[PDB]
Amino acid sequence: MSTTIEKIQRQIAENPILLYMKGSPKLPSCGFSAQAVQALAACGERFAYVDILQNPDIRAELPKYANWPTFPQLWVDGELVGGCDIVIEMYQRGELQQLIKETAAKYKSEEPD
Amino acid sequence: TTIEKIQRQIAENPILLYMKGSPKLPSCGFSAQAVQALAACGERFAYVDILQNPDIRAELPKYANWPTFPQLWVDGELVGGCDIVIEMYQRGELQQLIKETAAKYKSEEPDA
Amino acid sequence: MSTTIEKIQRQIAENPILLYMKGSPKLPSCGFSAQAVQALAACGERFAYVDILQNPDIRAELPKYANWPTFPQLWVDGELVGGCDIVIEMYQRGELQQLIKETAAKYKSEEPD
Amino acid sequence: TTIEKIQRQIAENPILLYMKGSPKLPSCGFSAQAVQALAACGERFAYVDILQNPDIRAELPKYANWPTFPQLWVDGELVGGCDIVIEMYQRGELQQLIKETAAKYKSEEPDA
Ligand SMILES: N[C@H](CCC(=O)N[C@@H](CS)C(=O)NCC(=O)O)C(=O)O
Ligand SMILES: N[C@H](CCC(=O)N[C@@H](CS)C(=O)NCC(=O)O)C(=O)O
Ligand SMILES: N[C@H](CCC(=O)N[C@@H](CS)C(=O)NCC(=O)O)C(=O)O
Ligand SMILES: N[C@H](CCC(=O)N[C@@H](CS)C(=O)NCC(=O)O)C(=O)O
Ligand code: FES
Ligand code: FES
Ligand code: NA
Ligand code: NA
Repeated sequence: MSTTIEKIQRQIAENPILLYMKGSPKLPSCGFSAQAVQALAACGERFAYVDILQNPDIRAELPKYANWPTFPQLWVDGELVGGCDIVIEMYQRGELQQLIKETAAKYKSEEPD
Repeated sequence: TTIEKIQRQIAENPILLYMKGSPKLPSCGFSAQAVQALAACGERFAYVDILQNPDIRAELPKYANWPTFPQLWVDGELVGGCDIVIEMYQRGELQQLIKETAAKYKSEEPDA
Repeated sequence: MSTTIEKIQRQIAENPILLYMKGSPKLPSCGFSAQAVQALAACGERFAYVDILQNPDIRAELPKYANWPTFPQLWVDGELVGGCDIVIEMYQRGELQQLIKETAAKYKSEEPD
Repeated sequence: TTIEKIQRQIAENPILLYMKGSPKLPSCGFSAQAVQALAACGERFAYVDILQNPDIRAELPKYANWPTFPQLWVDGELVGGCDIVIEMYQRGELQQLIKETAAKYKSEEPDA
């Protein structure tokens, strides 16, 4: 344990669809992060992001915690899906759309109206 | 205009590194490696963090005819990216170019 | 000029569809090269490759000649198309298929039969 | 079997680097950087070129629970990849671990 592992654990436990990336969804800082965020966002459900370029503690500690050396990282329902290559392949096959749709449905409570 | 800004930058800084993040705080390992080799050459240099200058990030690639960052520019010419810079350092070429550039730019006429 | 630039120029002038990559099409040595070769090959036309991991002179000199720091590189009819990201996007849009089909047609002479 | 081979490797080599290419001739800059930091620590080490061992390339990721190369293994444990190794070197931690490992492995009982 470190306080930063504790922080990451909260983020992952509290956000069922979570993308750690370089930059933000509106202004990505790396093509790998841009590609991943485009495919994720196209699934049409709410997602949370962390810009690891503004969070040096997470940038340093997450790779070892995740057993995954790189960014971006998509975590869905507490599990690491993978990085850019994985996320875009899944989108290409239609599988990302299904995972994300079912995840948002599992955690849906209040509805706009 | 963004191109004019870029043109001046290249014109006014004899050793100039476009990179992601800053030398103390790189945002990409390619930019980290390039700045570390350059810094090792012992001469002052200028950098532009292209993540804080979205216009430059967007326009420099086509201006430079070089698609990526970092980019090292010396005496108004593109030297290359991370892989070029680190090989030059290994071969001792970068040290030479950087020494030569800094000394040529500091050189003055005798006083009188 | 160097003798290696001369060699690269011949390769590009003599091979209308040419992929410089890490490893070979049957045994790629890097996911970027694997992805590019898969998309290219799926276009269904003859292509030539150079494994730059067996050609240190080309690995050293091509990036500066190409104005393109990385591998893989797809060259079509003497022009650099780009690397992995470009080639797969083009395949995704159907544009790679058309470029490659028209290129093979332009250079076709003898036919099997 | 490929896993048994891997298990022995890790068991029999206290400082072990799985990489692309060899230390004199890396096939990837990530592998080049890791070997250069490791070599700088002053101790002998072993490497496996995973581009000449397709079975290891394929199987080690799931065995290691670490998807990529290079991978540095020390005293039977995974230290990490390129980014971990180069940061450890910068902080002086890698030097310590590598010195400690080599000395512990060379240590002998008094003669008698
Ligand atoms: N193959 C990609 C590559 C991702 C990647 O290479 N990320 C690098 C460059 S942005 C990285 O996160 N390095 C660690 C760091 O900069 O902290 C993927 O599937 O996600
Ligand atoms: N092969 C390296 C790597 C540099 C690189 O691949 N940069 C990429 C990723 S940081 C890039 O700038 N892409 C354009 C962009 O992100 O704006 C070199 O020699 O410079
Ligand atoms: N974004 C990719 C990246 C290609 C890439 O990063 N290639 C690197 C790693 S294989 C490279 O060729 N480095 C120069 C070298 O190893 O000689 C593309 O579109 O092609
Ligand atoms: N972020 C680096 C880079 C290492 C890396 O991204 N390796 C990739 C490209 S060489 C890889 O081994 N992919 C699996 C494979 O090619 O077998 C690290 O910390 O180790
Ligand atoms: S910021 Fe340079 S490769 Fe991602
Ligand atoms: S061989 Fe390592 S990124 Fe291509
Ligand atoms: Na981007
Ligand atoms: Na591959």
